[PDB]
Amino acid sequence: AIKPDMKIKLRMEGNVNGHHFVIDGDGTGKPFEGKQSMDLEVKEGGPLPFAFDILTTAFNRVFAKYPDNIQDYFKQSFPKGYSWERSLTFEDGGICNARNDITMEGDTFYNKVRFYGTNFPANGPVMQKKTLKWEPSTEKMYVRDGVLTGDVETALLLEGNAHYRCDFRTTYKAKEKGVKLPGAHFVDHCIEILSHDKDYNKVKLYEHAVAHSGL
Repeated sequence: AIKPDMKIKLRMEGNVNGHHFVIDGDGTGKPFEGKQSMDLEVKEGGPLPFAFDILTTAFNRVFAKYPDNIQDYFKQSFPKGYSWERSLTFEDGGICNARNDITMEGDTFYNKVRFYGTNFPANGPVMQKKTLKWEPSTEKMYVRDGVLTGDVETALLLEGNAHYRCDFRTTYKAKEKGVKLPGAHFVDHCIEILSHDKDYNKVKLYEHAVAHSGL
């Protein structure tokens, strides 16, 4: 079902601290090499009054290099697809909930993304636009009551030699019953903004992800 080169189409709608926005994405990636890139454009609500970096992990673990010895739940979920739901808990009380329903039509993944954030302090680094990047991290995958779960403890680098910590928890669910759960494993990942315009209305994003067993 999955080709070595796949296209990505995306629409995100969301609200952070009351601020509504809509963002469209178009990109390409290489599922078996674990790489993807995309161009994002804010369509409504720009310029966004918060750090673009909080959104970027919401803009598909199909794009991850899986070795033969770990079951690849994401590639096995196609063609019908899968969905994920994520919580982002930041160290100052900011909270985000995000979801994506992912389908495949021909050579293109379609993404229906929703992103809601609240309780960010007005003086904090998200609403003041002080973030620089996400540090690379490792997602711990495991099964909790029959659902594939991924946990990450990571941080945003800020201006001023300071990190802003965030805990992620994602649950992942294939649309087809019967897709077998994997055993526990790790996914190393790195996400980067490659280019942007003045107020992050147009962003080029890249992500690289590799699954492994810790050795």
